[PDB]
Amino acid sequence: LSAEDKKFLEVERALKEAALNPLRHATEELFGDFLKMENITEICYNGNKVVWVLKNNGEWQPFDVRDRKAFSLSRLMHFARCCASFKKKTIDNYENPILSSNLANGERVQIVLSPVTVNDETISISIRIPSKTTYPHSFFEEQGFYNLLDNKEQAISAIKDGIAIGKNVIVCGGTGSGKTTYIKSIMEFIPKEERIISIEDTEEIVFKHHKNYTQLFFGGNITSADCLKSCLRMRPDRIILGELRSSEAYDFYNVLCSGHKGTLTTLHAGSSEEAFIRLANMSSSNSAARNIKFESLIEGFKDLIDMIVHINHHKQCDEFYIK
Amino acid sequence: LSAEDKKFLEVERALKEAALNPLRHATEELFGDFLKMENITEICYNGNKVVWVLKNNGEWQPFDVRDRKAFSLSRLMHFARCCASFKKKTIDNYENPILSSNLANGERVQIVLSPVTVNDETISISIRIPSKTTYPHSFFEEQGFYNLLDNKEQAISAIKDGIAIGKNVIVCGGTGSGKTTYIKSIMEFIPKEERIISIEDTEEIVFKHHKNYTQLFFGGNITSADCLKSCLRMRPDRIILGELRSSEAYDFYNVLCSGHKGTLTTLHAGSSEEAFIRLANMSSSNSAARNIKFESLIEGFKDLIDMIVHINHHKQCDEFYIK
Amino acid sequence: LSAEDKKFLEVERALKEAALNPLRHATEELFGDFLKMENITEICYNGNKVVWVLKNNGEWQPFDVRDRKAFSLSRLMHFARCCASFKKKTIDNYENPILSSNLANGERVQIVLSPVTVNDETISISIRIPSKTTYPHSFFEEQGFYNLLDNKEQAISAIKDGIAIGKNVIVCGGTGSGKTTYIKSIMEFIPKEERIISIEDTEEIVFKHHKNYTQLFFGGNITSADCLKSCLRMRPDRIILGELRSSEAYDFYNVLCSGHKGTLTTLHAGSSEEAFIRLANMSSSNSAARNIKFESLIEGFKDLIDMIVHINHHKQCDEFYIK
Amino acid sequence: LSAEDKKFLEVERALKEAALNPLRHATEELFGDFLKMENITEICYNGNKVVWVLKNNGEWQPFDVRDRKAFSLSRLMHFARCCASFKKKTIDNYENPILSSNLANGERVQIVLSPVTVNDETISISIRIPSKTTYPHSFFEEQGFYNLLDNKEQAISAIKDGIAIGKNVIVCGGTGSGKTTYIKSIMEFIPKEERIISIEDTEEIVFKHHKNYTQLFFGGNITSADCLKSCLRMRPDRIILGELRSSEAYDFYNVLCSGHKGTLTTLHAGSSEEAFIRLANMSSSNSAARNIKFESLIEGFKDLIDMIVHINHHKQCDEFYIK
Amino acid sequence: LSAEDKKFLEVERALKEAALNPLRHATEELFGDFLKMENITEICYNGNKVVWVLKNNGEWQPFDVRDRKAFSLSRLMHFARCCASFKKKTIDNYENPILSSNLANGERVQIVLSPVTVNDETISISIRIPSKTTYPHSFFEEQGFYNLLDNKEQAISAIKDGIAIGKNVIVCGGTGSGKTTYIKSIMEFIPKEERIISIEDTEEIVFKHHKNYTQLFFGGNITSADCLKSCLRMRPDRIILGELRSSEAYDFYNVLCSGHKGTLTTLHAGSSEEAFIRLANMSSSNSAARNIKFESLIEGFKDLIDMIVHINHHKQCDEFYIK
Amino acid sequence: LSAEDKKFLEVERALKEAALNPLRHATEELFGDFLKMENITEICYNGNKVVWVLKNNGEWQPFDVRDRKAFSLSRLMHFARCCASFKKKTIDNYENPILSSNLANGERVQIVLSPVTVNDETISISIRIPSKTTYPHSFFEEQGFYNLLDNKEQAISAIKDGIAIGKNVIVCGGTGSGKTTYIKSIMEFIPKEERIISIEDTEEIVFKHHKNYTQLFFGGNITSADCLKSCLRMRPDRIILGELRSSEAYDFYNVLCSGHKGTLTTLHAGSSEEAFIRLANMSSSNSAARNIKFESLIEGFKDLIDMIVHINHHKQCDEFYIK
Repeated sequence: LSAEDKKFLEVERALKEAALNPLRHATEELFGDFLKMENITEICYNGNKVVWVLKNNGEWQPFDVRDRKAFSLSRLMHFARCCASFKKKTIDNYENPILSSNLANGERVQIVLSPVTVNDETISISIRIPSKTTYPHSFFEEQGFYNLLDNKEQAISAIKDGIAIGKNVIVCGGTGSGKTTYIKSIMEFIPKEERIISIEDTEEIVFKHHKNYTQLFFGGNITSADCLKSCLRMRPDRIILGELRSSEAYDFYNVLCSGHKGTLTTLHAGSSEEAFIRLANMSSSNSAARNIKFESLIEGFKDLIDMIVHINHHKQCDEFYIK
Repeated sequence: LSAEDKKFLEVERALKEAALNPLRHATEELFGDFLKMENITEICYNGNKVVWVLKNNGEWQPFDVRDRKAFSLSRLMHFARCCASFKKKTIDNYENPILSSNLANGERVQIVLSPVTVNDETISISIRIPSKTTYPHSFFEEQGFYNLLDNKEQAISAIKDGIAIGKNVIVCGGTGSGKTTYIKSIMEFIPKEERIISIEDTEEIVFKHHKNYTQLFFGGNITSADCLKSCLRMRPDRIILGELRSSEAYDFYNVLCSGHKGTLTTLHAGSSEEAFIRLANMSSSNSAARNIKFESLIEGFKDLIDMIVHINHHKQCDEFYIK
Repeated sequence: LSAEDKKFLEVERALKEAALNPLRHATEELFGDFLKMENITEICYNGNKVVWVLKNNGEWQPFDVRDRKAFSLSRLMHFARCCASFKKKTIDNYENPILSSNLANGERVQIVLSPVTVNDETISISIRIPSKTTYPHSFFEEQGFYNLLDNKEQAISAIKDGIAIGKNVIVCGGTGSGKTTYIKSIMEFIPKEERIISIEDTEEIVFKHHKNYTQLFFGGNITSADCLKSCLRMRPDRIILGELRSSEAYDFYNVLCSGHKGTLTTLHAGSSEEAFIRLANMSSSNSAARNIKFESLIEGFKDLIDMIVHINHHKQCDEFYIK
Repeated sequence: LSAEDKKFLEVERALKEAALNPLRHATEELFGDFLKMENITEICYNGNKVVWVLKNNGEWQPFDVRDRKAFSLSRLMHFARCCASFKKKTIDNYENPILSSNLANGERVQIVLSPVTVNDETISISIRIPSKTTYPHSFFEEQGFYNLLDNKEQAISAIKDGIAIGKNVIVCGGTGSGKTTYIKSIMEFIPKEERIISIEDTEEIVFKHHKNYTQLFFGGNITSADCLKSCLRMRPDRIILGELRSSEAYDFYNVLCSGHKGTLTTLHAGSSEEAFIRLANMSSSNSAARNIKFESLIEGFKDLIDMIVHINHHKQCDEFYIK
Repeated sequence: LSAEDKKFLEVERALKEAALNPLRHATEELFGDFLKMENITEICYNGNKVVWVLKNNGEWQPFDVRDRKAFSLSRLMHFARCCASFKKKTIDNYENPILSSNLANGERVQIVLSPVTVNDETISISIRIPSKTTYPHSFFEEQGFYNLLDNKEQAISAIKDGIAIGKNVIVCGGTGSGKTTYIKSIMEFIPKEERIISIEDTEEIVFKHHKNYTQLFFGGNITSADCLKSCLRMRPDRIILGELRSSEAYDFYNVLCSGHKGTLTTLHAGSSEEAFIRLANMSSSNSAARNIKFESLIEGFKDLIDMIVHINHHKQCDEFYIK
Repeated sequence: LSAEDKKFLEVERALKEAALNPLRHATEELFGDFLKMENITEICYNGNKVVWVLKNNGEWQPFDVRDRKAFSLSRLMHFARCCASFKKKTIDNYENPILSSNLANGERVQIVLSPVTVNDETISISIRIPSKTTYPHSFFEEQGFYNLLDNKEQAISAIKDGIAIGKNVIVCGGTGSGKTTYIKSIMEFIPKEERIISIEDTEEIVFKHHKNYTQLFFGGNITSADCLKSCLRMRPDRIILGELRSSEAYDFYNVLCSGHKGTLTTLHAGSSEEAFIRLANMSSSNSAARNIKFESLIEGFKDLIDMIVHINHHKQCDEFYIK
C-alpha cells in the first residue's frame, strides 16, 4: 500500500515540504547547536547577539553569537518568515510584528519584531523545548516530587489508585513546572485496555503503555473546543487535555457535568482554590455560560474535580487536593 | 399507486442513490466484516492499520488490517469523501478536517484528517453501532438492571405504572450505557392507543406495540428545536426525545411548563441532581431564557420531571429518582 | 354598492382564488370524507396509507386508504404545495420540509416531508378541526364541567358575575381541552353593549350575542403583537386573545398594567401556579422586559389576573383560581 | 408681511394641500354627519355597513349606512389611502394592512384592512374624538369629579395649590376617562407668567390663560424623546407631556432627577401604585437605563412624583395620591 | 509673525467668515435690540410676532414685532439656515426640523420648525444669554447667596479653603440658577500658580486670576469625553468641567477614582442626595460601566465628591453638602 | 554583519528617517532650548506666545516667545503635522483636531487645534518629560521617600525583600509623582539572574543590573494586551508593566490568577483601597469578564496583590500597603 499511498500524498507533501525544508535549514543554521543541548527548557534570543538558554535546573546560561552569519538581520528575518509561512501566517514591521508559530518538530516559537521591539536591530525569539523524555512515575518519588507533602503516602496512593479508577485530575502550576512530564508519567496507571484521546497544542504526550488511542491537535482555524467536541464523538475511555485555555474552558465544565469517566488536564494556577476560580473565570467567558451564575460555576468544578496537584517553581508538589 | 409513485420519486432517488451507492461499496470494502460482528457498540480506526472494535461487554478487541487495499490513504479518503457528500458536507486537510456524517444505514460516523491528526498517514474513524435489537423490559429485570437498587420492587413498578400514566421520564448516563435500549423496552407500557411522535438524530426507536405514530429527524439545517416545534403541532399523546442536546433544551422546559402529558428522553449526566443542572445549563444557553433566573430553571425541571433513571458504565441502574 | 364593490375586488379575488380553488379540490379529493365526520378534533395522516382520526371522546380511529388515487406521492405532494402557496410559503425536500398552513376554511395544517420524515414515501399531515359549534354555558354545567370542584356553586357564579363585571380571565389547559369552546360559551355574560375586539390565529370565536365588534387575525408578517397593538387603538370594551404565544406575552402584561377593563384569553399550562410562570417566561423573552426582574413579572400577573380556569384531558375543570 | 409670507409658503402648502384636500372630501363624504354629532368620544366602523358611535355617557349608538355610496369598498379604500399619504404612509392588503394616521383636523385614525380583518369586504375604522371643549375646573367639582374621595376638600386644595407651586403631577386612567380634559382645566392654576411648553401627539391642549408658550408635536421620524429633549433647551417653566408612552419614559425620569420645576402628564394605569411600576417598566426599556436596578427606578419616581390622580371609567376620581 | 500668520489663516477664515458674516446680519436684523438689553437670561420667540425676554429677576417681558421685516417667514428661515450651516448642520421641514446651534458669539440657539411646531407660520427660537459678567465672590456674600444656610460661616469658609486645597466640588441646580457665574467667582481661590484646563460647551469661564491655562470645547464630532481625555494628557492642576452631561459622566468617575487633585463642575440636580444618583445614572449609561454594580457607582461618587453646593430658583444656596 | 545588516535596513530607515528628520528640526526649532533645561517634568504651550515649563519642584515657570519665528501658526502647524505623520496619524481642524504622538526621542506629545481650542490662533501643546535619570534606591531613603510612614523600617525592608522574592507590587499615585522613577530604582533588588520583560508605552525603564531581558512597546494597532499576551510566551521571570490602562486590566487579573512569579506595575489611584476598585472597574470593561461578579474582581486583586505603594503630590510615600 506504501506505493499507492506515496503517490497519493505526493502533492500535499511537496506543498508542505516546500515551506518546511526552508525552515529546517534556517532552524539548523541559527539554533542548531542550542537545540542539541541536553536538559534545557527554553532558548531565548533577545536581539542582542546573545542566546540565553534556560536549563532544567532553573539556571540561565548566555552564549556569544556576535560572530555568526546566522545572526544577521537578513538571516534572522528569513528565519522569521520561514516560521510564519510554515504556520500559514505573516510576520512584518507593520500589521504582524508579533508571531506565534512552530519549528519543523513542533516546538513553540514566539517572534517579536520592530516596532514592538525597542529598535529595528532587535528581533526577539523564544523557543519552548518540550523536554522530550518520559520518566517513570517511580522516578518522581525517588526524586521527592512528593516530599513536601504531609500526606505523602496518602497522596502517592491517591494518584495511583485515583487515576486507575478514572477520577478527574487537574495538574497545575507555572510554565515549566514539569506539569506535562508529570501527567505523562502518571499515565502508567490507566488500565492498558482504556481507549485514550489526547487533545494537545503540539505533540508531546507519548503512549508507552497504550495501544488503542488517538491524538487530536488544535491550531489555526481548528480550536481546542473543536477537538474536544470531536473527542466526545470518538468513544474515549479517558480524555487527556493538553492544557485548559479558555475555549474548552466551559465545554470542559459540561463534559464533567455529563459525569464523564476519566479526565486529566493541566492548567496554570498558583493553587487548589485558585484552580477552581481560574476555571469559573474561563468558563464564564463562553457565550453558552452567559446565563449561569458565576459562583455556580465555581461550585460546579468543586463537585466535579476529584483531585488537584499543584507544582512549585522547584518542580515539587506543594499541595495535593483531594475529594 | 406504486407505479405512479415510482416515476414521481425517480428523480430524487437517482440524485440520492448517486452518493449512496458509492458510499455503500466503500463501507462494504472497509468495515464490512466489522459491521457484521454481533454485540459491538463502536468500530474505531486510529489510522494505524488496526481496527478496534468495542464489544457490548465493555471489551476492546483489535484487528490487523495491514494487508488490505481498503485501508490505503487513497481508499480511506475516498470513503471519507463519500460520507461527506452523502450528508452534503466536505472533508479536507484545510477548512474541514473534522467530519460528522452517517453511513447508508444511518450509523453515526466521526472522521478526522490531518492536520488535526498527528500526521498525514493518519485518518481517524469512529462508527457508532446503534446496537440493533429491541429486548423486552422483562429481559432487563431478568438480567438485574435494577439489582443495585434498594427500592427494587418500587422502582420496577414506578417505571411500569408511571409511564403508563404519562409521567415525564428522563433516562441518563454515559455514552453506551444502554439508554436508548432501555427506553425502547419501557415503551411496552404506553397504552397502544397513544399517538407517539419521536424526535431522533438517526432512526433507532422501533414501534413494536404502536400503530399510530410518526418519526421526526433533525439534521443539517433542520435543528431538533424545529422537530419539537413541529411535534407540538401534530397532536401527540407521547413525545419521545432521542436526546436532549441544547437547542431543544429550553424549548423542552416550555413543553413541560404547559403541563404536557407523557414526555420521555435521554440525557448525558452522571446523576439525578446533575440532570437538573445539566438541564438548566442547557436551557439557559437559549436566547428565550435570557431573562430567567438560573436557579429558577433548575427549580423548573425539579417540579416537571416526575422520575429520573440513571445508568452506570456497567449498564445497570444505580439510582432511581422519583416524585 | 355590491356591483361597484365586485369590480373593485375582482382583481384580488382572481389572485387569491387561483391558489384557493386548486387547494379546495386537493382538500376535497383527499380529506373530504374525513372533514365531514362529526365530533372529531384532528385528522392525522402518517404517510402510511392510513388516516387516523381523533374523536371528541379522546378515541383514535384509523382508516384504510391504500386504494385511493388521492393518497399517492404525486397527489399528496400537489396538496402540500397547494397549502404552501396558499399561505405564501414553500414546501420541499430541502430548505422547507416542515410546513404550517391552513385549509380553504382556515383549519390549521402541519405538513412534514423527507428528509425530516423517516423516508421519501412518508408525508406527515396533521389537520386541526376547530370543532365548529357554540354550545351554551348552561350546557357545560349540565355536563358537569364544574363537577370536580369543591367550590362548584362559587365557581359557576364567579365566572358568570366576574366576566359580567370585566375581570381578566385566563383559560388554560392542553391542546383540545375545549378551551376555545369554553370561552365562546362564557361570552354570553359580557353585556351586549360591550364592544369586543378578538385577536385570533384562525376565525373561531362567534359573536352570537354581540353586534358591535371586530376581529383581528395575525399571520405572516403581521404578528399577534401588531394586532394587540392595533386593538388598543380601536376603543375596545373587552379584548379576547385567541391564545398567548410569546410575542404578545409582554405586550399583554402591559395592557394589564394600564389597568385594562375585561381581558380574556387561553394559554397552555398545567395549572394556576404554572400559568403565572408560563406568563413571566414568555414576557421575559421580549426585549422590552430586558431590564425587569423575573420574579417581578410573576408577581405582575399575580396582581392582574383575577381568575384562572384550568381544564384537564377529560375536558373538565379541575381547578378554579380566584382573587 | 402676510404678502411676502404667502409667496414663501406657497410651495409647501400646494404640496400639503394636495393630499389634504382629497382627504377632506373623503372625510366629509363618509363620516361627515358623524363628526358633527355632539358629545361623542369615538366613531367606529366595523366594515359591516354600520357606524358605531360612542357617546360621552359611555353609550354605544349604531347607525345604518347600507344605502350610502360613501361606504363602498372603492369609497372606503380611497379614504384609507387618503389617510396614509397624508401622514406619508401606505396602506394595503400586503405589507401595510394596519394603519395609524390622522384626519385633516388631527383626530387619531386607526384603519385595518384584509388580510388582518376577517374578510375582503371588511375595513375597520376607529376615529378618536378629542372631545373639543375646555371646561373650567369648577365645573369638575360641580359635577362631583372628587365626590368619591374621603379627602375631598384636601384633594381639591392640593390640586389647586400643588399645581400653583409647581409640583410634578401625573393624571392616569383608561382611554377616555377625561384625563386630557382634566389637565386642560387644572391649568388655570399655573401662574399666567409661566412659560409652558407642551409635547403632544395631536393638538389638544388649549392655552386660555397663558400667552408665553410653545407647542411641540412628535410624529413620524420625530419621536417624543426629541421633543422633550428640545423642550429642555427652550427655557420652560412648566412642561406638559401629552402622554407617557415609552420613549420619553426614561428621559422623563431624568428630567425629574435634575429636580425640574412643574411637570404634568397623563399615563394609562389602573392606580397609584401601578403608575410607579408602569413608569419603571417603561423607563427600563431605554438603553440608557440598561445598567440601573429596576426597583431603583420605581423608588426613583416615588420620590419625584408629588401627586397622582386616578380616574375610573365613570370619569370620576377614585384615588388622589399625595406626598 | 502676524503677517505670516495672516496669510496662513487666510483660507480657513474666508471659509468660516462666509457663513459667519451672513449669520451676523441675520442675528443683527432680528434679535439685535434684544441682545443689547442688560440683565437678561434668555431670548425666546414663539412664532407669534412677539419676542419674550427673561430677565435676571425671573420676570418674562414680551415685545411686539408685528411690524418688522426681520420677522417674516422668509427672514426667519434665512436666519435659521444661517445657524444651521454655521455649525455644519441642516434645518428643514422634513428630517431636520429641530436645531441646536450657536450665534456668532457662541450663545446657544434652539430652533424648531414645522411639522414639529403647531403650524407652518410658527418658528420657535430660544437664545440662551450666558450673562457675560464676572462678579467677585464677596459680591455673592453681600447679596446673601449663603443667607439661607444654618452653617453660613462654615459654608463660606469651606468653599474658600476647600477650593484652595483642591477638593472636588460640584455646583448644581436648575437652568439659570447662576451655577456658571458662581463657579467663575469662586475660582479666585485657586492658587494663581495652578494650571487649569476648562472643558466647556461654549466659551463662558474667564481666567481673571490665572495665566497658565487652556480651554477645550466639545461640539460636533468632538465629544466632551474627548476633551476630558485630552485634558488628562495636558498636565492640569485643576480641571473645570463646563457641565456633566452623560458622556464624560463615567470618564469623570474614573478621573476621580485615580485620586485627581482639584475638580469642579456643574450638574442639573435638585439636591445633594440627588446629585449622587444623577451621577450614577449617567455613568451607568457608559459601556465601560456595563459590569459595575449601580449602587457601587453611587457609593463611588459619595467617597470622591468632597462638597456639593445646590442653588434654588432664587439664585440662592439652599444646601451646602460637605465631607 | 553590520555591513550586511545596513543594506538590509536601508529601505525601512529611509522610510522612517523621512518623517523623523523633518520632525527633529521642528522639535529643535521650537522646544529645543526648553528640552535642554534640567529637572523639568512637562513643557506646555498654550497658544499664547508663552511656553510654560514645570519643574521637578512642582513650580511652573513661563517663557516669552513672542519674538520667535518658530512660534508662528505656519511654524507650529508644520511641527504638529510632523508629529502626526511620525506616528502615522493626521491632525487637522476637522476630524482630527486632537493629537497624541511622540517626539524623535519618544516623549509623549499632546496637541490640540481649533475648533477644539478657543480660537484659530491657538495651538495647545503638552510635552511629557520622562525625567531621564536612574537614581539608586538608597537615594530615595536619603531624601525621605518613606519619612511619612509610621512603619518606615518595615516598609523599606518589605520593598527590598518582597521584590527580591517576587511579590506582585503596584506603585500608584498621580501623574508625575515619580512612580516610574521609583520602580526603576527598586529594580536593584531583582536577582540579576532573572529574565525580565517590560511592557511600556515609551522606552523609559533602564536595565542597569540585568543582562537577560526584552522590552515590548504597545502603540498603534498593537495594544498593550498584545504585548502582555506575547510576554507570557517569552518565559519571563519578572514582568514589568509600564502602566495599567484598561486593556491589560483584566488580562492582568488573569496573569495573577495563574499564580505568576514577580509582577510590578504602576497605576493612577489615590490610595490602596482605591487601587483595588480601580483594578476591578478596569478589568470589568473587558468582554472576557462580562460574566464575573464585580465584587469578585475586587476580592480577586485583594488576594493577588501582595503590596501597594502610594505616592503623594510631594513625591513622598504616604501609604505602604502589605499582605
